[PDB]
Parts: sequence; C-alpha cells; structure tokens
Amino acid sequence: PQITLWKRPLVTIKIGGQLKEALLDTGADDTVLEEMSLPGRWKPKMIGGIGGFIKVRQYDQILIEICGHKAIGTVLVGPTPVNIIGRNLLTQIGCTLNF
Amino acid sequence: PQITLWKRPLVTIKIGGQLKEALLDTGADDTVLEEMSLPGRWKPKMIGGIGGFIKVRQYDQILIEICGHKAIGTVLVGPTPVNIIGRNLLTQIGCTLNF
Ligand SMILES: CC(C)[C@H](NC(=O)[C@H](C)NC(=O)OCc1ccccc1)C(=O)N[C@@H](Cc1ccccc1)[C@@H](O)[C@H](O)[C@H](Cc1ccccc1)NC(=O)[C@@H](NC(=O)[C@H](C)NC(=O)OCc1ccccc1)C(C)C
Repeated sequence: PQITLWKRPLVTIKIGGQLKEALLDTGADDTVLEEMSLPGRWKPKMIGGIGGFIKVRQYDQILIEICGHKAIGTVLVGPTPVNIIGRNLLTQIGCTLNF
Repeated sequence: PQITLWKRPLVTIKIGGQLKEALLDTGADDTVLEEMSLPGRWKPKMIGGIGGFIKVRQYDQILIEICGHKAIGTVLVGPTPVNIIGRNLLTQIGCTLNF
C-alpha cells in the first residue's frame, strides 16, 4: 500500500493469535505494544519519549503479521496508549517514506 | 526523495533564519521543535506521549523549509529532545509511506 498521512497511519496486526490495530511510526526506534500476554522469557528495558521514560518488557524473535506481511523481531510490551510499529520492523516489511 | 528506515529519518529544516535537523515522524499528530525564539503571539498547549505530557507553545502560520520544500503551518515549541516534523506538515509536502 501507499499510505497518505491525513489520518493516523493505523494498520491491522496479528500477534499471538490476536488481532490489533497499530500505528506505523517512523519516529519510533522500537516496536511497543500495549499490555498483552506473550509466551517466552523476557528482559526489562527502559524507553523514552515526550514527557519521560517508561519500563517495558522485551521479547525477542516474536512473529508479527503487519498488513499481511510477516516479520520476526523484538517487540516491547508495556504501558503505551497505542500500539507502535517502530523502525526495527518497518525495515523488514520494506517500508519507505516518499515525497 | 525515497527514505529507507535503517536509520532515523532526519532531514534539514530551515526555520526563522536557522538551520536544524528534524525527524520525519509519522507517529506525531503535530510538529514539535526544541526551544527557539519565534517571532509572534502564541497559545499554551499540552501534548502527550510515552511517559506523559508536556506543555508547549503553539505558533500558527509559521514558514518552514523541509528538505527544500516550503510549508506553512502550526509549529509547537517546547522541551523535546529532538525536533519532530509531524503529520500536519508531512501532508503539505506530499509525504507518503510505502510498502
Ligand atoms: C514510541 C517511543 C518508543 C519513542 N521513543 C524512542 O524511540 C526513544 C528515543 N527510544 C528509547 O528510549 O531508546 C532507548 C534509550 C535508552 C537510554 C537513553 C536513550 C534511549 C517516542 O516516544 N517517540 C516520539 C518522539 C520522541 C522521541 C524521543 C524523545 C522525545 C520524543 C514520537 O516519535 C512517537 O512517534 C510518538 C508515538 C506515540 C503516539 C501516540 C501516543 C503515544 C506515543 N508520538 C508522539 O509522542 C507525538 N504525540 C502525538 O502525536 C499525540 C498522540 N497527539 C497529541 O498529543 O494531541 C493532543 C492531545 C491533547 C490532549 C489529549 C490527547 C491528545 C508527539 C511527538 C507529537
């Protein structure tokens, strides 16, 4: 798809057998999802943004389907108000910005 | 340009006679710049992100050059660690996401 930016670029993701909406986010280094249960071990991690820093759980080698495109990557889980697809996964699906 | 996402999508902007680097950010509703002096009246505004909220100053009808492309828009100024070009201006320069 070619996605204009008049609205928030939300797409459908499938992760852990569940369907969610997520923002395609060129300003995010990492992928950060709201609280959900993922199978596996994890490491604590801190991420920063506007207004400060949150603690998240890091999971590696997680399968995600982003608009029908499969990617495997590190996914962070924690108290974010919106599901974020960051650059670690955007490069895997061949996502570019064009103007 | 076509911009891949292996690194942070930083571009040159010119604003108020000054040269800066700014992130092209599809996850930002608004454009948010580090502290600088802009001529004109302003309105207080709050914006939110990961880790909380911040107070910013809002300026309207500000001329910005993003990579040689001129746009006029609302620019927010406040304590952000990185200059953000958000969707209000990305639509004006015809910027799309593609995969
Ligand atoms: C998502 C995070 C992982 C991301 N942070 C990172 O990538 C950081 C650098 N990573 C990181 O921490 O790496 C490890 C590390 C460790 C030690 C030291 C340094 C780093 C981030 O917050 N990035 C933001 C920019 C930023 C980065 C660093 C520092 C400061 C700011 C936006 O690009 C990012 O796109 C977010 C994503 C997002 C969207 C929606 C909700 C929450 C988060 N958008 C935003 O924060 C934008 N807000 C919005 O667009 C909101 C949604 N609209 C809004 O506020 O409208 C008015 C409103 C008023 C009242 C109620 C509701 C709305 C903002 C830039 C304009």
